[PDB]
Amino acid sequence: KLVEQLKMEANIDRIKVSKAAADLMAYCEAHAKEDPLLTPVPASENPFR
Amino acid sequence: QRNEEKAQREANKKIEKQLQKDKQVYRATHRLLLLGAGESGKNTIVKQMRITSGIFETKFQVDKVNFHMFDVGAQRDERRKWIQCFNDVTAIIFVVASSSYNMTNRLQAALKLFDSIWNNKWLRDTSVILFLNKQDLLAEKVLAGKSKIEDYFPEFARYTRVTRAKYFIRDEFLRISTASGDGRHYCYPHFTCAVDTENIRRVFNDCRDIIQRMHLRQYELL
Amino acid sequence: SYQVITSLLLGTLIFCAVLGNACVVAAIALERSLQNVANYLIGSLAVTDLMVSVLVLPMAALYQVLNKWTLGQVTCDLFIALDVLCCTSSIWHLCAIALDRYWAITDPIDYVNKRTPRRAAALISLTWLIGFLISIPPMLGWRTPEDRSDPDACTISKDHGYTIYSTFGAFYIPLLLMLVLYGRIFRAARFRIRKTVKKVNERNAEAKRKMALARERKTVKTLGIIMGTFILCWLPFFIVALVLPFCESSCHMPTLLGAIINWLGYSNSLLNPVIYAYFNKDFQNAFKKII
Amino acid sequence: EAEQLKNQIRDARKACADATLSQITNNIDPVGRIQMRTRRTLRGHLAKIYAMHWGTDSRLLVSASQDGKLIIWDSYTTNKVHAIPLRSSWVMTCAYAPSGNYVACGGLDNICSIYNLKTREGNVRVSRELAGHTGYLSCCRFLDDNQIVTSSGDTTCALWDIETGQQTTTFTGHTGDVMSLSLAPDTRLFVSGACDASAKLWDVREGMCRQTFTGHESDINAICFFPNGNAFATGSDDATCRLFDLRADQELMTYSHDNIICGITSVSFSKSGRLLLAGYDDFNCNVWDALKADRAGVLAGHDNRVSCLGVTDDGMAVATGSWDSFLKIWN
Ligand SMILES: CC(C)CCC[C@@H](C)[C@H]1CC[C@H]2[C@@H]3CC=C4C[C@@H](O)CC[C@]4(C)[C@H]3CC[C@]12C
Ligand SMILES: Cc1ccc(CNCC2(F)CCN(C(=O)c3ccc(F)c(Cl)c3)CC2)nc1
Repeated sequence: KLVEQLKMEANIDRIKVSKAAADLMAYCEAHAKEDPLLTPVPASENPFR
Repeated sequence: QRNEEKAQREANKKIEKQLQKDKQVYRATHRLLLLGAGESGKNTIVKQMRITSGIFETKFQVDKVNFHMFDVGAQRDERRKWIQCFNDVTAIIFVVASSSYNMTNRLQAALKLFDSIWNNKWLRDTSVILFLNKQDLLAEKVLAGKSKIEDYFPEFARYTRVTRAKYFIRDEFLRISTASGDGRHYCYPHFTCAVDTENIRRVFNDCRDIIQRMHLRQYELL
Repeated sequence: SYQVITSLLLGTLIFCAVLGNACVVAAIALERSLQNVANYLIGSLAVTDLMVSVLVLPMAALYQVLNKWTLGQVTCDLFIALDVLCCTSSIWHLCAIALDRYWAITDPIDYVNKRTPRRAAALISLTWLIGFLISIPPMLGWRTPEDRSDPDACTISKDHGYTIYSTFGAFYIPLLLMLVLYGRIFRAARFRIRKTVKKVNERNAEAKRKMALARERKTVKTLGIIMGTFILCWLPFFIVALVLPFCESSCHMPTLLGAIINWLGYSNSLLNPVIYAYFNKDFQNAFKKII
Repeated sequence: EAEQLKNQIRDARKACADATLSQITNNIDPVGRIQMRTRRTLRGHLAKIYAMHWGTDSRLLVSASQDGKLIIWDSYTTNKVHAIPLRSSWVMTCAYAPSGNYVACGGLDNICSIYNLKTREGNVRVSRELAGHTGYLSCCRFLDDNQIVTSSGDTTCALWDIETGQQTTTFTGHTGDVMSLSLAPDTRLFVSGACDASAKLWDVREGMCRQTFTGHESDINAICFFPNGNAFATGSDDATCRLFDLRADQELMTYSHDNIICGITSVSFSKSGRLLLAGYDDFNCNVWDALKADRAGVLAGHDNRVSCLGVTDDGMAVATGSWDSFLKIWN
């Protein structure tokens, strides 16, 4: 019935989870230099005191 | 520099003043939650106490005590994960039609609903103002000779006609609060037909009683 | 030295009282869970007992140990007035607490509508006005300072009118006032426990009877603890301070039996937070937050 | 046919699992424990805090409480910009418009209430009322000043045109009520969490479910997108948090801890995405290393259950809202 149109997601192109892990860790490694939470920023540039 | 922040600070002071005033007004206002199916005597109680959304607010005052009333049956489904918003209420007005077991085993559903709501973790420290509305229809059905409450309370034969039958419905609702043994609150019905004027007076007396118990437990004279 | 076995005990008692009052006055201010009118009254009682423990208690110990009054020529009286002020304020705080409990229990509608913290502030003002009215008349002499001149000692004032006025205002009127208040809110509680049985199986009927009996026992135990503390601490001092001044012809009272009476009266400041604050469930759970 | 068509999806999902996230992120050593501490505290509200949202501008903040008050803070210097009177005191949701002009809230009143802060007379007044839902409103997010996507307890997500006030698009793919809803950074897709233990990726432009994720074992209470947009993180009552990827329909990482037996209330991501902060029932918020499941450290600081989490657009600060009527700002 309508579940047929709910289950039409069987045609999606699931790319390899290897590339998913790879570009996820690449995003984390590339953006770790601009994350104030990951490494505490100096109190000079911190707006919260 | 300083000029643009003094205005923000005084706006903060005014906002804090209004918030504190609103809390002070609210604290002198009572909290009550209603439960029970639509087949119960809920409509009569609400119609008396009034004089699309899942919450309807009926507010009033009796004997200089402000009441805020929340019927919550209009919330369609899944009471499980939003009932924590009502743990601060003083008491629950649980309305059950005592005459409605014949009219499916609806009274067993009322039993299980009462058992679920009394042993609720959020409402273990809250009283229950029970109701057993339209007792007159119960008397009419019992006097018919067939619609006795033993059909859906198969343990009636030991209890001690209309008064005898009505109190067993009262007492087996009390088993939920008594066998659990909360030790802080107690349950109490009030037989009402559709035209009794003492419902709001009974609720007011009950709220006064609950406040007295709270005071006697705070200073631990109870 | 003989002072050592006395100074050690007295200093330990004063330090324990200081800690007991300081914990309460800090825990009420730090936590907003305990910030209510009744606990505001209990906190005012705690700060009054702290004032007793840090102002008049250590010096009183200093006078007792040295046996002589040498800290000042005539400065004894000012201290006694402080002593009288703080002690009668601590006594009348119990009456204020009893009156607040009576008004809350008997009249719930008044509680809901008009039990503001302004009520606690007015009660504290009126409980310190009693000290202002009691400690001051002997400062200028009750009628005229003519007989209590003794540089070597520091004792309570014996003036003919004052030995009646002070002993009745500070203790006896509060004693019967608390008696009638905690009798009224005793029979009210007993009537309510009886109502919960009259208006309402073994696990049903016996449970009702046993919890009603337990509630009756529980309230009589609470009233017994409060009244026993008040009586056992203050009564001997305020019966000695009235019997003896009228029989100065044969005023004999052994020091080993009379000096203990002064300090039993004092120990009310230590024992007040033990029953009013420490044993209370709210503080019993709030003190867990500090570790 | 569709009752067994999920077999092909499951087979492809299992066969696509070639390299697990936990099997490859070992090229980076753990970042180490974080020393997060509270910088500001907020005490204006006087009842349980149920929701909170950060503006795109880093300055302001919004919080909704069950006392009938919606307030707008000032994070840098603790202050009140606006505190408005509500027409219903049963709100469990709030959202701040990216443009900085609108704020919305909703709850048990089955209604999305939208408040305009840029009134010509200055006073904040309600602008529109979105009452089409038949279940308690549980999540709300803004797309623009005339576009909004709403979650509710009627087992249906909705899309509302504020100008017309109509449910322009409806998402009926779920089988239970939905409580969490966050938009992708490219605001053309979004995901929703539900109590049927599933998360569904919604295609806004066609109004149809695209991918269904079935990792959690209980009711999902929180969901939020990875900053990239190709992934998102969830939070459920199973005392576990899970990370899902759109392009690879498996679960990349599962976050769990021995000292955790309580459900997750809110989740959010930092600017880089490596730090995932989740608020729990147990009074505190944990911080997780998203690539090795290492809990860097807890926040605590709340004497009642924390109900909402939010990381600033610049990622500088973390705000937490709890039922103790207190908001704490972390850094
Ligand atoms: C149970 C104890 C620890 C506290 C309660 C009892 C109090 C009132 C007792 C215990 C120790 C007692 C003191 C012990 C020693 C002396 C020296 C002597 O000149 C008698 C008075 C004096 C100064 C006593 C006064 C009363 C006293 C303080
Ligand atoms: C009205 C009243 C009077 C007295 C009291 C209790 N008062 C305790 C005393 F019995 C302690 C000793 N008394 C002193 O006056 C004193 C002597 C030496 C001192 F070093 C100090 Cl500090 C005080 C007399 C009062 N309640 C109410």
